[PDB]
Amino acid sequence: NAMKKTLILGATPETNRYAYLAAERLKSHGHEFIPVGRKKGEVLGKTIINERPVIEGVDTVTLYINPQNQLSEYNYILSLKPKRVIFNPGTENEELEEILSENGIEPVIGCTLVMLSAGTF
Repeated sequence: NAMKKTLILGATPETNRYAYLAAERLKSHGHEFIPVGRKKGEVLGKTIINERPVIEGVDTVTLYINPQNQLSEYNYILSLKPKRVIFNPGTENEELEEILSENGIEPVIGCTLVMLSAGTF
């Protein structure tokens, strides 16, 4: 499948964390990744964006923040108007899924890593 501009929400420099693993797989697959979150640092050469700039052309938001922490991000996710939002394990949030799909954004429950391997990313 095609290259997709992918924003990682919950990006972290900690190499054992799934948001880091995702950046590595996205990158090695050739997707442009954009690291956004509250943690300070750099992920594979990119400063993690600690503000919330409205970046144009995001295809996929891939979520690595827990449902409690998502509350403060709903309107930001909406303002990005992505084609798809991925709920990785432990981020599932039925309210946010409905709000997305209501607004014509496809919620997808799966693991970004599995999806890249399976060919369904």
